[PDB]
Parts: sequence; structure tokens; C-alpha cells
Amino acid sequence: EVQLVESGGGLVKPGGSLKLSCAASGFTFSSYDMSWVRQTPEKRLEWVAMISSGGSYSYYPDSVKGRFTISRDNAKNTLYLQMSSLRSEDTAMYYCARQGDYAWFAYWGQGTLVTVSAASTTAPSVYPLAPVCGDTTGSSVTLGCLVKGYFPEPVTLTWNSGSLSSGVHTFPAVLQSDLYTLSSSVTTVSSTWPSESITCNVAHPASSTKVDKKIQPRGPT
Amino acid sequence: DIQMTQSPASQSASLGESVTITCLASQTIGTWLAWYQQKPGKSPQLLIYAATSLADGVPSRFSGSGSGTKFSFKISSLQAEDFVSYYCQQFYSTPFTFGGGTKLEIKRADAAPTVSIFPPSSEQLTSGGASVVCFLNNFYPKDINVKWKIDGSERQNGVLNSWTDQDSKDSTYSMSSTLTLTKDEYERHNSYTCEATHKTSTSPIVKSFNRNEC
Ligand SMILES: [Cl-]
Repeated sequence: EVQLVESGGGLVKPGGSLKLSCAASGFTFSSYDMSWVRQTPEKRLEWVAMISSGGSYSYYPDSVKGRFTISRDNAKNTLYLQMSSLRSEDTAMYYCARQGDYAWFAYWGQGTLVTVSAASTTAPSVYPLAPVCGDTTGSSVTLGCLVKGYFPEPVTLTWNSGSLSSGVHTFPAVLQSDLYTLSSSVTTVSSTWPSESITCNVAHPASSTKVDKKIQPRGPT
Repeated sequence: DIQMTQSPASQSASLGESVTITCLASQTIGTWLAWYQQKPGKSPQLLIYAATSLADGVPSRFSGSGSGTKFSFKISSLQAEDFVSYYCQQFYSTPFTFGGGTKLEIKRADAAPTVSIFPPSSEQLTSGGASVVCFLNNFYPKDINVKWKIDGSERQNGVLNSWTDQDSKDSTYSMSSTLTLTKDEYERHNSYTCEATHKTSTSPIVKSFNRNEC
């Protein structure tokens, strides 16, 4: 099976440098032209660079020309992308792709994420969202969890350590003033809460933070 | 550079329906075009190359046509797994360029949102801020409007919205709206209201609470 595995992604300040690698296996690497193709946060696909099978010829769009260098080591079955003078608009998932006889992209790796930002790492506040105080309760109840003010992405959010997965919606994070905010809702039958425990579990790997917030009813005063 | 204009940006269809996506090149490129699929959380995969040739292992319900500037990609009978994104790409000339993509979504019966409002948590009210959250859950179709009012006054400043992708289980959409104020401003007002406008009713769904009432 053709296999392409990218590595080297990370969070870098504007003006910084990063070198990506792509380990190729399951085909004769030296026989194929290769490209890097990136996908921006807006899900736009952008070709970044191409290199010939033998490594002698390279091609770039003007967007990265003079900043990025594609190279390959045929003996090591590896493709590289040296990135320099990084800009916010270079933020993307970077994929390694094997070309056909022409530059269609027949096989793609899983991608390595590059984030170019000066924003400071910030742990979120995690807030339990219980229904309005003294609200008349219907047949179902909806609870929430607000994860406010973190950087970078991602967080992981579960309910009851992942045991509560039905009736859950976790909303995509929104970015404001260099901080993300996310929320999650969970809907259960009213006979299950608050008689049974519901807890939001949030981890933010970049800040090594993990918090559990049990949803408790508002009140009694 | 060759601009690839892909249409539509999104389209809703039923299971079993035939759909056609178009890609327009800004100059003639013969048959030097490819089409890709991308499933959520996965890398793009080649479906069609050289305008009409199916990649190895691709089902024959996928096809491509065209030469010159106007290209078509067709799915003859949509299967559940096909409601994802598709992109065209030219390889006629560097720089290689992609269309903007098309997302296919599944149709279902109209459903009104279930609306829930959440006052700031007691824990948050220890910060400089106070967030009021409104969930508009499990509605169809995707278009919806939310309005916030504070003491009857429409509030735009400090509102941020987030929308889920179509639910894989029930084909509905959900939306979260968060109004963030300073704690001081929160405590200056009494009534907080989230109003949802959706095609399922001529009247908005209104959820409200009064601060420090139980
Ligand atoms: Cl070469």
C-alpha cells in the first residue's frame, strides 16, 4: 500500500522557520514527481511546491517563492519542505502528494499542521451551563459547557469521560482577540438529570491543563 | 494564473439523487483537470484525472466530463458516504490551482430548533466577563437568524456564533450564540433574551430570563 507520512508541523511565530518531512513507502519513490499541497483553515487547497523524480527541478508559486525550498533524498525515501520567513497566511495543513505522469495528486498523506501566530499560549476557563434557575422542567433537559479563552487549538471536550456521547453537539471554536472559545451541549431525558451525574471534561494539551466541571442545578438560593 | 471557479459552493440533495458540480477555467486547459473528494477529517483523494479518467478503485457512479473551459463532475446516485466535499484542480500550467470546493448536504424534513438559554455561571461571574449562551439545536434547513435583546434592546456587540456541520445521525444543524459582556454591564440589566427566526415558524422562538430571579 502506498504510504506518505508527514511530520515536522507545529506552532511558529511570524518570521520563523520550520522544516517538514514526508516519509514515503510502498512504492518506488525515486520514480515519482512529488508536491506539497496545503489546506488553509478556510478549507482552500493551495499547491505549495513541486519537485521532479530525480530532484534536479523544482517549481513554486509566487506566494512562497524565495521563502520555501522543496527537496528530496531518494536514498532515504523522504521529501522535505524548508519553510522560512513564515507568515500568518502560511497557516495550513501541509500534505505530501505523489503525482502521476502530470501533476494530478494520486496519493496524499494525512497531513502535518503548521500554525503561524504570535498569540500567547492561554489555558481556558471552563464554565458549567445549567438550565435557568427555577425553570419549569420538560421531558428533556439541555446542559452545556463553555470553554472560554484559549490558545492554540485544540481542546478535547467529553461528557462523563466519553461515556455520554448520544445527544451531544460540540460547536466549532471561534477566534476573537487571539483567543478561541468553544461550547458543547448535551441533551438528556429530565429523569436522568440531576438524579444522575453529568460532568464536562476539558483538556488543553498546549497548557497541560485538564478540568472537570460537574453540571449542578442553579440555586437553591 | 488560471482561476478555477467551482459551483455551487454547496448543494442539498436526497439520497439516490443525481447531482452535477461544475468547474470553469479562466482560460482553455484541454482535459488537464482532476477532481478530488474530501471526507471530514481526512486528506483529499483523487477521483478523476485528465477530465474523464477514473482513478483506481473509484466507483463508476462518479464521472467527469468536459474539455476547454467548462468541466462537470457527476454523481449518478448519491450514497450516504458521498455527502462530503469535492474539488477541481488544473495541472495545465504552474501555478497549479484548485477550485474553491463544493459541499454536498443531505435533505430531510423541516425541523424547528430547540432553543435553550443559559445565564452566566456563578464561576464566570468571578471574572471581568459574563457570557450568556443560547443553543439552537437540531433544526433543518440550515439557515437561521438569532437576535439578542437586553432589557428589550437589540444587542449586536459582543455576540459570536458557531454552527455545527450537518449531523451524521439525524441530518440536522445546530448553532451556539454567545453574548459576552463585562460583569459590570451584565449586572446593570435585568432581562436577557435570545430570539430564533427559522422558516418553520412565522413567529420567532423566544427564550428569556431575568437576572437574580429564580
Ligand atoms: Cl530529475
